[PDB]
Amino acid sequence: ETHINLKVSDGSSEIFFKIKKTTPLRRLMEAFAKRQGKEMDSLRFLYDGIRIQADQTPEDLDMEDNDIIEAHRE
Amino acid sequence: MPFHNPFIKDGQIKFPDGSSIVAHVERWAKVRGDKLAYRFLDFSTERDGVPRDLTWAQFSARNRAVAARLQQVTQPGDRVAILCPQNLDYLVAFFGALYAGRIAVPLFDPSEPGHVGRLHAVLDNCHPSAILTTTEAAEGVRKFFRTRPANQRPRVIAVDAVPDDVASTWVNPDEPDETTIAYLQYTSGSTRIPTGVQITHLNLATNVVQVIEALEGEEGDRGLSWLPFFHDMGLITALLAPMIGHYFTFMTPAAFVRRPERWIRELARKEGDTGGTISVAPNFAFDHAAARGVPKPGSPPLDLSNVKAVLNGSEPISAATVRRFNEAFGPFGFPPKAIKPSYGLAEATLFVSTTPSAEEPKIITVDRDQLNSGRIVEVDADSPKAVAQASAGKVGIAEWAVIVDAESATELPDGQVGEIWISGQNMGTGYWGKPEESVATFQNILKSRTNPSHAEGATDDATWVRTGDYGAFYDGDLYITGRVKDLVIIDGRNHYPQDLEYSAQEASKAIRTGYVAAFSVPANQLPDEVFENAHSGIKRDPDDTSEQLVIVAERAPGAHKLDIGPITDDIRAAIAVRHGVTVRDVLLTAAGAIPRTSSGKIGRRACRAAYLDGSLRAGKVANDFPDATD
Ligand SMILES: Nc1ncnc2c1ncn2[C@@H]1O[C@H](COP(=O)(O)OP(=O)(O)OP(=O)(O)O)[C@@H](O)[C@H]1O
Ligand SMILES: [Mg+2]
Repeated sequence: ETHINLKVSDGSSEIFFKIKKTTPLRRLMEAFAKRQGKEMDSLRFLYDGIRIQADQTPEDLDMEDNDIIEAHRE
Repeated sequence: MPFHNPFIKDGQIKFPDGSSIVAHVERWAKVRGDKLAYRFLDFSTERDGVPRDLTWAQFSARNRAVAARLQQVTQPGDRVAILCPQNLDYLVAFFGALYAGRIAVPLFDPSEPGHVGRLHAVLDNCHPSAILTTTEAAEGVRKFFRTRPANQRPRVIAVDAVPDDVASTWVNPDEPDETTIAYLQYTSGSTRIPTGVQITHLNLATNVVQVIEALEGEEGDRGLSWLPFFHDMGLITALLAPMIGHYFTFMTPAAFVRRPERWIRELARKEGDTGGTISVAPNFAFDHAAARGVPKPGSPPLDLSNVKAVLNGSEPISAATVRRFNEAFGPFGFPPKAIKPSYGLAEATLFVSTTPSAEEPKIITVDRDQLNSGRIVEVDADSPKAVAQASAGKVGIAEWAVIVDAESATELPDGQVGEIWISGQNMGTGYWGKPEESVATFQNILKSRTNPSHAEGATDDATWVRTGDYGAFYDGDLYITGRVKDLVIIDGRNHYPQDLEYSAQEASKAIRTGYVAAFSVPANQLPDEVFENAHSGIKRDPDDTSEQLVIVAERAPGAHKLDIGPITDDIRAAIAVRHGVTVRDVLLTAAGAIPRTSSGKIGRRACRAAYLDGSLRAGKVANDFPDATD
């Protein structure tokens, strides 16, 4: 399959997404950004504690279905 | 009340089910979870340090969490490289890999200076599927892997960001068999590119028991180290705790270098001590502490009469080092018997031999002529024939070392020099990614023994490891005379390089000990300067392949520049007069020119290769290791 489900969480709001493995995480990040009323660069996104860049894709990061992205400030 | 080793029954090492180091940690977590297991002395902010502690239950929780994550993103048999800075998370990362049933590869934070060549070499050999680091080190790790090919940038995990609750899905791997590899112990790369010894769970547990036996270690004996975990001695000392039951305390090497009294103060008696401190130290640790670690006048009292053992290895112990350390710390009650010279190497996990607890370091002087001819004979220290040899003591339990004529695989009588071969359940199962070298190095049969034999107790079909060292048994003790690959053989005569290097530094002010290397090359591979020099004593011949002596040395940084002429003359005469060999070329380089090892010692085959290529000549950066064809 070409899609995976990704779950983003900032300690409270646990929002689920679906995305193609080849699609940059930018749109997903900005989507999560404003449902929390914050803007994208007000947030850092971590995958296994490692910072994600907006133009990186799930495929670049070897993400699997139902992985977790943790969202912090700064 | 004499010493009893709990892991030994009738002179044999007995391991019931659940004897791997993972099972032992889990056991401690169950029966005494709040007991202190590991302490990191953090000197990054506070000059006097901040202890960071982990109980067995806390240690276990972190290990299982990392292990659970690892089991989600790696396969059985995958290697997992530890690129953490030296702190508690390094151990969590290392044990996490073990807990996961993966092969740990203990390395270091790439932000560390000077070690990048080793890092590439290891990664090109074992190809890890995952990198463990910390959030603090993550950026430096990312930057490092930008210097690797795009298909050589495995996934990175910061172990301090892995949540505890991840551990709920951890699966305890099956009981390991004697083939189950726990981690790779890379060699120092003294004679070659660092090679990865395959250490099994059985290897590891066995050698821990052997170290406990050798040191007569008790649960009240606090463990202490500043050594890197990617060094042979650095790792095993940190792995005694789950079996011996002490707690282990460590600091960074940089912390030790900056203030060696920190190590001295931790060695010292603490109130509540019910045992003696166990630590580990290359010659440098003793030298540096003696020169920079003695408490200033008026300092708080220092009591070192509690110290049980400081294991000394990776090298022969120096008599001067022993004198200076005891002069410096003897007044504070330091027991001379606490210095434990030992023989060890990656192929044996670590430990092979050390002194009995009653004894002090033994350094003898032997006859140069007899030594060069393969025999050990003592002479007076003031004899012009005197060569120093350091005792490595007695071979450990369930372990064997024999001196051997390699070609015929036959044991030599005591006092005669040959290859050291070793056998035991602590011996690794091969070199990673090098199946032929593995067979040649690890699978040797001992065809003939003496009476009595140092192989006594070993089965006749036992497999033997070629250490790559020359040595001998003399008057009850093991001596290592030198490395097989480094032996200088010229005009049908043997010369030990360190012996030649010592004459060279003694001959000239511009030649410093530890900054000079002696090796030979075929005559026709000598540079043109040699054949054009009158004083060399050799002229060009394309068919002359006879081995010729070369000396390479570094000048001090600064104090540029003095004539190489009288320096070469002094070295050539001195070596010819004492050794009866004539150096064909003396090459001086700038500081840091000569390739070195993990420890910081010159790698002679690598110096030789860089002489011949010829980097050192024109001032190019020299390759830290020799080609695989050397
Ligand atoms: N007491 C000792 N006296 C003399 N040499 C020692 C002593 N203890 C250790 N050594 C040297 O250190 C070696 C063990 O070092 P290690 O296993 O870290 O790799 P290395 O042999 O230095 O490097 P490589 O195997 O890649 O050439 C021993 O084989 C021996 O040469
Ligand atoms: Mg070796």
